[PDB]
Amino acid sequence: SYVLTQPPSVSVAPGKTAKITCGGNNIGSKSVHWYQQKPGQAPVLVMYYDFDRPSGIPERFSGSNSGNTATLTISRVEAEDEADYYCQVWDSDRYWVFGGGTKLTVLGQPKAAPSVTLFPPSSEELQANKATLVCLISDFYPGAVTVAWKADSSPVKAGVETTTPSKQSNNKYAASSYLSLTPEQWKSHRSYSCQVTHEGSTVEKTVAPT
Amino acid sequence: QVQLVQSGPEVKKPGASVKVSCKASGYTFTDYYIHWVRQAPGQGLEWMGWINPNSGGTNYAQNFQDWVTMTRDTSITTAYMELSSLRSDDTAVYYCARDRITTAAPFDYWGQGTLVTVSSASTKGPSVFPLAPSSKSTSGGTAALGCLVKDYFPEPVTVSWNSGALTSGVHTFPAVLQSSGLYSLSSVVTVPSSSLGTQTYICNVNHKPSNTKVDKKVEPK
Amino acid sequence: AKVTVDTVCKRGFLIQMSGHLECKCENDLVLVNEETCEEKVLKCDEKTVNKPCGDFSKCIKISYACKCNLGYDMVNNVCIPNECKQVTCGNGKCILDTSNPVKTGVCSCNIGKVPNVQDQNKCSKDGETKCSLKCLKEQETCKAVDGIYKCDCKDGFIIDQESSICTGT
Repeated sequence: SYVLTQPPSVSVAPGKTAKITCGGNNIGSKSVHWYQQKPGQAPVLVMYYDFDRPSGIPERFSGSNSGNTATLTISRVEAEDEADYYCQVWDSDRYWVFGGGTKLTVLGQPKAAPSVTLFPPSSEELQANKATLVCLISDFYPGAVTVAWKADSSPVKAGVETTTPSKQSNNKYAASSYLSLTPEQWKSHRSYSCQVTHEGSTVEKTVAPT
Repeated sequence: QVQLVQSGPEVKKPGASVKVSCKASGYTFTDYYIHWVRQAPGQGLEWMGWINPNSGGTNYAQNFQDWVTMTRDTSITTAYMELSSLRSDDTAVYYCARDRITTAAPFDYWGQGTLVTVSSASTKGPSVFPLAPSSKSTSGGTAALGCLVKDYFPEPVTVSWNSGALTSGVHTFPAVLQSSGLYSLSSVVTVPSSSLGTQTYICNVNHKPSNTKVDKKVEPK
Repeated sequence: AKVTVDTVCKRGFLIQMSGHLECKCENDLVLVNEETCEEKVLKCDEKTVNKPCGDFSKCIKISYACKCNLGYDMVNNVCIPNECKQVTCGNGKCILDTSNPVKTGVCSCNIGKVPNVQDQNKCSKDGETKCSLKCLKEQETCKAVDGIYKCDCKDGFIIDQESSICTGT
């Protein structure tokens, strides 16, 4: 099969020029089409036959294709250009090929430390013979945390389910982590802890049976 | 105006089948291929194949033909994609798209996509538990309280507070998907500590797929 | 600059295929634009800069070289529209289709051939094509010559170079 190779991620500063590459064996001989996809939306054609710009696409978008690399160039990058970008060629053996995709991140957004709220299991849940600890994590940037749980001072071995980070309306990120225990495990330890690590710095909250 | 309007989202058990439609309008139907593209959550675009509205011919991407059937109805200008013997791994958004019948034409128009969710889990209403405010969830005169919306299937649930009368300070979090196939989520609201004795706080949880509404009073412990 | 039945091909003449019209040059001339023909340049030099060295190709200074004009790619020693870089047609050529905001490369076929919709609209299907050229010169009519329609001499008439008009009985 014909292989298109794209860099998984590209980062640029606002106002600078961004270059997304699409590698292929003699891709200069193929008409490369480019699609932009923002979260929750269908892909959108932004460049076709190597360098034809669709109507409505800003002139900052330019395409090129020579030798073994087709390139989508975005000069003076705006924050709205942050999206996934897919190249596409046709192979004469009768099949279409999409590249792996490139995540374009527009830098400039200030780092933000997570806010962490930890709730113990409710009385209603304990009395139903179940226990859940709820660690809520909000307002961080960039959108990547590591969550670790502790029984007293020792790391737990099971029962942890953590979401992926999701972008908030204020463009920061949120996540949450749940620790499932039996009500006996909850009452037998002195406390439990949720440790959220973000950019090398940790925020830990602790709750205890009351 | 060229439009590709797909059918709505689907929730299916393993072993079942689903048939997704793609309604075309605003252009000569028989002059354009209809392609189908698969995107698993967090993943990239994956060309599945095309159907020729003229001859009805098909061109399936490598091995997708084992469980995907592409059909078309020129009478109503709709293409169909039928997935057979579904597996959980088939969960993805499925797009249709058009390009001029020729060599290497670009996919200039796309449908909105259909999310096909395949899970062995069965429909189940949530257990709503209060997350009581305490001195451990209180910081600088503002207390955090919430609701734990546990063990439901499938998405979505809506949470409001005090029937919508409370929105300031509310943060409803996206759901976690547990290894059991059931979702849980939490909604938290920060309020003045001084109100905990006088203002009643109730989260309104709505899980339409089970026709379940729960209004959970959240009291100080 | 679209080519229709009223186009004046300077130093050239109109031809018609299954789905379009275009200008074909006379003698050893090459296309400078879609409807003008000028003498080509064999060896691009410093004196030949910006002069036509082929169909839709001028000599440029790097330094001397014969590069295609903007919007054209050199595929098999011929400057063709970039949208046609990967479109092979068989019994025809690829033309630029602008019927939609997003342009495409589509096949236009020799007289007698039509885009086969079951073969990526390649020229692999037999089909009719009625001539629409306005052959108004004296003793001229539309004929199918070498796969294309063109105004040529009616049967029994030949072009004599003493007047350059179809002559005979």
